[PDB]
Amino acid sequence: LEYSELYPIQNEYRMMQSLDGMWKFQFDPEEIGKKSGWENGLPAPVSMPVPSSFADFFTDHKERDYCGDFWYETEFYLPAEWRNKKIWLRFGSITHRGTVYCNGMEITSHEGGFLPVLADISTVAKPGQVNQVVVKINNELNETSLPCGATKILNNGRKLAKPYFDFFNYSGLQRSVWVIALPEESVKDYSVDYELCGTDALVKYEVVTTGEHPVIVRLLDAEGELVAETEGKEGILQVANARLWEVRNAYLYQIVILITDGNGVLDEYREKIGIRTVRIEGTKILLNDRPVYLKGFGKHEDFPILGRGFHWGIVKRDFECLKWTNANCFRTSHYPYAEEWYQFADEEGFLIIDEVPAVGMMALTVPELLKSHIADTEEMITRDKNHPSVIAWSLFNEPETITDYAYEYFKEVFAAAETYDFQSRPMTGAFEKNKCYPLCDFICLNRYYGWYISGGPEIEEAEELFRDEMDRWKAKELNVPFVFTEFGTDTMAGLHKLPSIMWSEEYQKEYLEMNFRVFDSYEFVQGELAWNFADFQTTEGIMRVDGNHKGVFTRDRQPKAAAVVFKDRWE
Amino acid sequence: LEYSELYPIQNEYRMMQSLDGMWKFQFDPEEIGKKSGWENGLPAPVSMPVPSSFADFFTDHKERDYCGDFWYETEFYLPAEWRNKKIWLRFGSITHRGTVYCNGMEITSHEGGFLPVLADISTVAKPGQVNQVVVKINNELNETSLPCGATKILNNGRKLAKPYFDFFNYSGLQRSVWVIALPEESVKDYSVDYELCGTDALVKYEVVTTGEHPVIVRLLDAEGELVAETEGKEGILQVANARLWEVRNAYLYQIVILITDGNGVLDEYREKIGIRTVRIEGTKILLNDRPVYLKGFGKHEDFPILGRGFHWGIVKRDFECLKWTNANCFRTSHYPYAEEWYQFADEEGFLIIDEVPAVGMMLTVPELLKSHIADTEEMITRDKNHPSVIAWSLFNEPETITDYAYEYFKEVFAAAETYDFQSRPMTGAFEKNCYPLCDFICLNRYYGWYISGGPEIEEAEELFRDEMDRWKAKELNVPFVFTEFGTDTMAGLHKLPSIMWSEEYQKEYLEMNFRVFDSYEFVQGELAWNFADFQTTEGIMRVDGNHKGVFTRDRQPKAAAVVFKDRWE
Ligand SMILES: CCCN1C[C@@H](O)[C@H](O)[C@@H](C(=O)O)C1
Ligand SMILES: CCCN1C[C@@H](O)[C@H](O)[C@@H](C(=O)O)C1
Repeated sequence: LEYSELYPIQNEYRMMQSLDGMWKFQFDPEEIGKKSGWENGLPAPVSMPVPSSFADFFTDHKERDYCGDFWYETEFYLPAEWRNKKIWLRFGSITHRGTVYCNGMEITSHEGGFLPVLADISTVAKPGQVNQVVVKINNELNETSLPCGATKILNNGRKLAKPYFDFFNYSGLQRSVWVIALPEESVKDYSVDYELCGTDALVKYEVVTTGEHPVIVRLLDAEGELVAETEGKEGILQVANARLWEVRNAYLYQIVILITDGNGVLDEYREKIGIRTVRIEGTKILLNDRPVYLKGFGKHEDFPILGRGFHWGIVKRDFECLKWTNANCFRTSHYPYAEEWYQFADEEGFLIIDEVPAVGMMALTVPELLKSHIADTEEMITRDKNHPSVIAWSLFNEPETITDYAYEYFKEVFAAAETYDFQSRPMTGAFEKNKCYPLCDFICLNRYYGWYISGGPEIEEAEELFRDEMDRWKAKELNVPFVFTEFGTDTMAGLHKLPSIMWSEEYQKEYLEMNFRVFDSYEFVQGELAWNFADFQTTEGIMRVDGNHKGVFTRDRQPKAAAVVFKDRWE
Repeated sequence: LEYSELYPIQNEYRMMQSLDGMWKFQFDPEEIGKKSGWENGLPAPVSMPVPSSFADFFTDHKERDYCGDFWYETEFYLPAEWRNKKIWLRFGSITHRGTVYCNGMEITSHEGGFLPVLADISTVAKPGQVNQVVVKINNELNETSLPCGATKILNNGRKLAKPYFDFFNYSGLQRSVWVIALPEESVKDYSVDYELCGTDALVKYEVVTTGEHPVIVRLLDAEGELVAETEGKEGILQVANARLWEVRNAYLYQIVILITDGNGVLDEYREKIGIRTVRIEGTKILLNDRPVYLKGFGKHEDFPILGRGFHWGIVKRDFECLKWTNANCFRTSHYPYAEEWYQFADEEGFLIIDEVPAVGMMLTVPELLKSHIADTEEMITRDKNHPSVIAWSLFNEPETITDYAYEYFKEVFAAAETYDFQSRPMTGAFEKNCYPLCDFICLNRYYGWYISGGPEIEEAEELFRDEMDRWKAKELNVPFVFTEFGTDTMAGLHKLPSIMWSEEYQKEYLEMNFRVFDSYEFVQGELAWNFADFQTTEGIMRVDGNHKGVFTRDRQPKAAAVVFKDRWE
């Protein structure tokens, strides 16, 4: 990467200033912004909160459903003391694609709406003055970037997003934005990998910097005491009596990476990490050499009004709910989340399956798609690899028919993931009903026996069909763990029926009980992540009653009857 | 005030750094934090978002309902270049009361949970180093601070808040927190007042600084062009062909206040202001010399999960909803809101009735008065320069009214008059039975809900007309604004014929109220209760809070929202 994915910090060497707040915003349905000089300032903006998705603020359909180009602008004063630093705009994300301008100058563009965008404004920044950032953003969907979809043009020219995925096409500046200053020679990347040695541990590392000066790496315990120190851009930290990061029982060391010259420190990067190993051994997922059974949910970045807008309050409520259910794991369905989610998982001892935005999807275009898929994979892994919480990468969704073309496609994605993950941790994706599972270290299944297949009065048949499929998997004797990454029923809070019906709270309970009976019948099942943690927004349609109601919690984070079912089982 | 209420800005002279994010947090049920060195760091904290109310994150009743002492902590790196400046921690609020520590040192304390707290850390700040802030907060309710209530002790020793008000006792660090650096001589306060002169306008101003150096004041238009400039801490800016700030049609100038030192600048403060006058003339409210009829709502700072936690997204959605209803006004029931609400009202041309936390209640009194006056002074000093703020809501008329009560309110109004450079309208909630104190009268009435609801609604209407006929016969020659009227309404509860709690009844109730309002010339505004369903204390009369919202808590319209939209268009 031509930039650093490292989360921004503030210290003697690195500075940061939040750009979150009310930005100026203007829709650009006629695509006239650039030819009208909007990069120098929007002519008739309204205010738009950042971070937030723009859609749900408005009261008119055409604003909510806006698809096309739209622009953000803000101004910020840069401290004079930032002069002679490398100064960057850092967007948690720009959804889905955009071009960043600063002081009227084009800086960089990015496609991929769920990972950081870094724009080097060193050459155009004006320290000691008000500076301007303008971003042209586009939220259309296509088949060459993730997540895929189409863009319908209504007869009047108005665009409408047509997702190939079951979540609303929220977009905008959905994550925090910073302007930051780094030293001219800085830590750009690092990777850690762990080995357990009796009561001790080794932290193997590599550091990439933007210069050639010596690097010193220190490890501090949770109290800030030095436990290990070594020199070099590659090395091993030896940790005596290591306190391992454990499931739902986190312990976090702090890695401190210093660049030094003859006269002292040039840069210092500091991040909390957790010493833990994850391995697949036969049908077991091993965390620190012990089997762990995954319990939890697929989530979304989704909340009333804010859309996918990041807020620590959503993190806090969601984790309290997760802990209350006795969960230990979530999947970042269906895109990498804001970094803060992983930071918090690290503190709470949650396990994360980190997912690139290619999983949740349902002539020439494929090579470009592969490039985008690989780029998202590289960015996700580079960003997230050092979180102890991240124990697996979810990389793909198996096509109903597997051409040699398709297998070659996925092989490239997995090869790229392997290259970028210093830890070579487990890799997975979503599998069809029964030549790609060789790519995976464990298999994820999304199944809806009792919902989309033989729901309701046919639930007994659904169970039989489910067992038939699982018996086929059993007979395949793949000797890998299977994790259910989706199973659920749309459930309207307050809809009660005796006997139960599809959509009722009681049916959700009964469906889950049936699924559990099946899961528990097969030794190789090693995890269950229900779909979904919470009701979430989708495109409108005859099959979506104000979004997707397969949440175990409501969108405002309150438990339906079935939430207690998980709580009891997972305790 | 021993500190500035001015909203923080960043420029060559003033620096700011946000402390928003995840703080450390710990409950202190045994009240042992200050006895146990917690001002130097919390011993077993959890993470707590700031800004937010803490209550609704948790999954256990005792955490949600926690009442007593609880603590926040964070660390922040202070740039070395802030050295020897006046360095302050600025909290949007600390609810309800608290003591701020920095680097282990007690800095300041504040009582009143809805206005900024400024803590001067100049002498304890560590530039070029990591610094620590710890806040001991308490959310108990009593009768000597606002809003009032009691604190019940369960046999357990566990405290429970018992409000004398109909909103949940949300608390914590509910607004943004900054650390800022100011020049040693700085602009501490300023005030503007307006006069219209044909096509021109006068901006009368006063500036308070912390020194004796000369002051220059400039006014820029919406494009940053200079339209006026004067010298002195007190002066008049003459604005040719002034573009007035108009209802639902804002225009904002920028005032620029410089402290100079020979040929150089010591400080610069800038803020957007709007040139507008508000005056009461007989029973009319005049905005820029034209009658305006207030249309809108009482609101709350209230949203799912966040509680009263500030977020611009809530502001944006709420204003879009307000505009969709064709509203022009809201009241900050029942406490001053985050400053950002007023900034946005200024941009959107909304009129605000700014309310101190005394209005919403349903030996100690001298202490209560001190608190009431302090909140009044802080609110007015903070909010006076917003063009949106057109009135202060200061009191709730007591049932009985004694000579002491009159003296009490006289002191409150006197303080308000002293602090409001514009002397804009002051009001409060009047009973059915202190008129000279007020510029106009607010009525909160529930004829058709609490009185003669449902099958008795026709009796309710007669009772309402009887009261209004009594007000009419008094010929007070002041405007009357209804600041509350509404019915609890469960979204999705439909009934034909309507019943209390149904969406249809909310419509019919509103229609009856409008018929009454429209029968009296002196009625000059209607602010419905409430904009949105909001959280209250649990009880047999509150079905997950208060459902008198025209919108649901998640900001979607009930049937009655359209009634307002059509009427106000
Ligand atoms: C094979 C199932 C795919 N799954 C994707 C997920 O994003 C959807 O929300 C979910 C559903 O609820 O239908 C189906
Ligand atoms: C005189 C004010 C009474 N009013 C106060 C308000 O806070 C309450 O929510 C409301 C109500 O709905 O009962 C009554």
